[PDB]
Amino acid sequence: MKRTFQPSVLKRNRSHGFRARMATKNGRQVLARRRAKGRARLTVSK
Amino acid sequence: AVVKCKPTSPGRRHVVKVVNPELHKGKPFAPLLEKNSKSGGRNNNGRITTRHIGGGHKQAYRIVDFKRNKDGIPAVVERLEYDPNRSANIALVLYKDGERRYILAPKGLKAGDQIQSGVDAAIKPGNTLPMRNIPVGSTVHNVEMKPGKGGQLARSAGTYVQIVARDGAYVTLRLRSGEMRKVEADCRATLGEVGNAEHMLRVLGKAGAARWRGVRPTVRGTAMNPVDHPHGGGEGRNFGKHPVTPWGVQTKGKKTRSNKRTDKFIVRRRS
Amino acid sequence: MIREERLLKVLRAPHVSEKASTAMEKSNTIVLKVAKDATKAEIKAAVQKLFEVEVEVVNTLVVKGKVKRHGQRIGRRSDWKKAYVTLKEGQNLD
RNA sequence: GCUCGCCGGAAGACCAAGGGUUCCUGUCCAACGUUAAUCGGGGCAGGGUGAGUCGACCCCUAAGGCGAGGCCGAAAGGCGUAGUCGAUGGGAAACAGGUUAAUAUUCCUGUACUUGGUGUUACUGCGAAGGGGGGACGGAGAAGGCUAUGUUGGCCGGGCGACGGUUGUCCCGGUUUAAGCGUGUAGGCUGGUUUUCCAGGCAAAUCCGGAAAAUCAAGGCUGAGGCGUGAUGACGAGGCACUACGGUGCUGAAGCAACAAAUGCCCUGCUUCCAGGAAAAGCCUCUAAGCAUCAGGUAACAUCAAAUCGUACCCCAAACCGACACGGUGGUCAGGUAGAGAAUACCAAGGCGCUUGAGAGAACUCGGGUGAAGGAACUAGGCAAAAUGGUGCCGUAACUUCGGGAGAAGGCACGCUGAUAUGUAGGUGAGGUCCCUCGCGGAUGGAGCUGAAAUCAGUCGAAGAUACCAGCUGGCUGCAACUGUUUAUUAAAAACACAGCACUGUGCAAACACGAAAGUGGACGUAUACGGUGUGACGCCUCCCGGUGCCGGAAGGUUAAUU
RNA sequence: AGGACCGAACCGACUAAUGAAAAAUUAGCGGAUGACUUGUGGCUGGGGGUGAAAGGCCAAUCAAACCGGGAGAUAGCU
Repeated sequence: MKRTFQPSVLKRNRSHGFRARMATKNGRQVLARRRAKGRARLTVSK
Repeated sequence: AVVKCKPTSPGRRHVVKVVNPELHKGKPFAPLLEKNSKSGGRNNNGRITTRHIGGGHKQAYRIVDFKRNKDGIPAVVERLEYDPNRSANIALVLYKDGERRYILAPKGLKAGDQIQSGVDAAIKPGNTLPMRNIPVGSTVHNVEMKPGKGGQLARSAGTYVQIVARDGAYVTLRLRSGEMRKVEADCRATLGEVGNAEHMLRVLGKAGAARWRGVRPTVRGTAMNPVDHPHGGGEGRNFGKHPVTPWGVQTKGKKTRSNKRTDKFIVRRRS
Repeated sequence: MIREERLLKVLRAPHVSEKASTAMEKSNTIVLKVAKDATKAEIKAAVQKLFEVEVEVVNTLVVKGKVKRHGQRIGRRSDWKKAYVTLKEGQNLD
């Protein structure tokens, strides 16, 4: 059965990666929040 | 000519082709072509703005000349061509100076026919001249509304406009709708009827044909649930409401012209 | 023209292994560990100056670091660049 | 190790995606592995991924994204021009063999190619953000020419049979060889060459386009395959020396022909159809500003250059997505016998026996087999099973929109052997002989090779479409015309859609829709068009305006802000 | 020629019996040149999308997704 997650690296990056996040204000905010939290992996970026 | 297809399958039974042999069997004039990608009836916001558009065959855009400005140079008609972008047929013409253009093919036109734009040009089919120069009572097509703009009225397969009157700086056109309309007399117009007049006799004959013409299916409001359309819901087949668009506006009869800027030009509305 | 200083920095070590040995013996090709940033030309230059030996050609590759586990904690070894440097016929290297 | 069994259009081989060391070696067996484990995709250590020509990067663009100014918006921000990004598409170049425990079009061996500089001598119009060409394109169909590949014969090497026969019309194996360079064929496209002029191609153009005129019927472009060379080489069945029983080193015969033949190539072709079928660069060409006897261009030749990143391994799976060593997952390769076939059966190459076994042979459950007599009596319902099942030929009703219905129904023939005919009809096609504008040419010729289908005669069996494979049929009737679509995971239908029909709106800055707006879709469309609504092929058809809507009217009554 | 026919791949899911499986199995079944199917990338966003329309689908979630916040909502009820 075709399950929901069907990985594709480029797609992932474009969607969720650092640059995408940077591009918008909300993305930036998210990043900031993550930083505040103390996340080790700030984004999906490898 | 129209051709009723033999019923060798259902979905072919009710098909009627409109088969013109005089069209060019060949690749079109490639310099006048350009790309034309499909919308899916969706705007820059990405939302569907006009339902039921989608798919259909890839099509190039033939760059048709509706402005028709080669004044004084006589052109000769090379060939008639199928245009997928319109109900009419187009005609590749060749000016004496070596330029080619596509034009709407008018009714009588065929390969070898000479045509001409300009004030001086002969009042014959396919020739183009300002409506002050065109005799009253004549049938014209590809009619400009603003001088210099390009033909906007009567472009469709078997349309034409009657010049009913010329009163000073304006002329009154009897448009195909039945609307009588004032138009500046310096606006250009092509003599005769536009070509492909048996276009309306064609019958698609199956669902697939429609699809091929980029038309997705249309669901009836009454078949929906109330959350979707004003007509929706009802156990079994109900419909106890005045017909309306998907956005609640009356559909059987309610007029929607709001343009107060061009009310002056409309001599009489259609009926 | 590569700088002397740069050249010195380029070459990290000789690589000892069976394959390397074989290369040395049969094909006259030495297997070096080099700086990850070191391009082929640079490497060649280094070889020529620092080992005093004519170079035919340099093939490079990047070796990826193995992931290991020291007790409970996971940790990755570093990536590093390997270079097969083929010396010209008759060139004997100390 | 020897048997046995299973897959073989895969359960084999090679990739993409995704994973990220799972690869190979040594070593260890606590845990992990549904049991044991000496084994492992487990633990620990070490090793392993080699590129000018494969892929990325790179040049070019599609959908789309971002977007200087800009337009718009309380703010945030939205849209968008110039531009700049974006492959899933376009763009230079490598093949064969050998090798590692583990990499290879990457190493080695041989033999190649490419496009850049730099320098040269030789020549002499070069030059783009511009012009033109080209790139550059659909579906279906039909062949014909080919090859991959296979079969048989020849050849070469080996064999003479654990049991009757087996020196022959006998048995086993092999019989392979690239890119490149040269040739330019089957075949496809197009008339060429020169001269003159011209409101066209944002300017110019010797280019393209258009007009004339002259003169020659062959000119050019394209093109699989073959042939030659590449190759006195490589590979080569197996023999022979050493042996850490893993292998290593030497050696090496023949290496042809015919027939059959793709869904691959010629073919981005041809024929045809309507639903009318990307873009931009590379590439070719034309000039402008310019420079002017300099640069730049093409000419060969020399030299230098091609960086960087990926390359292990899994990849229909125990390594990816499914919590698991548990269904899903795009591309490429496609042997034999039978067969229409990529179906099916048995096999090859290759890969596996699915990580608990051992007994026993109760009830009951699951999955199968057979069944006296009866044959739907079962049951809500013939549910399920049983049956039908192939090719050829004969034959086939109502009704019909004249196409259908129809594979209607129903029947007959079917193996093997011999003969017709030591193998026919056909297919292919070598020598020889003749012609010739000389070649991959044309004629004639028929050797050899291949080879159905039929008829007649015999013959075996209970049974010849013998297995696997492979329609059940007919009669009346509701609904929906039809092919389609639908409740991912209890509903596939009579529901939705549909061609068709009708009403209605909409004159273009269209109606309408998404947007505080700018704008965008509608549409680069223009009433034979577009939107909405209902109805739903085809046939025969299809009173009430009092109520509620809509349309038109505006005499009077009533009536807002305002005053 | 064909939204033509029979039929593998491929796409589906009508009948049947039966956790390996949070929808599968085996045996049959429908479509199979098209209103087909499929890879890669793109776009549409929550009273919003998309919908051959079932209130279907929008990450095992849908008559209004998920995450965080208002928030210790309120609970004459248990």
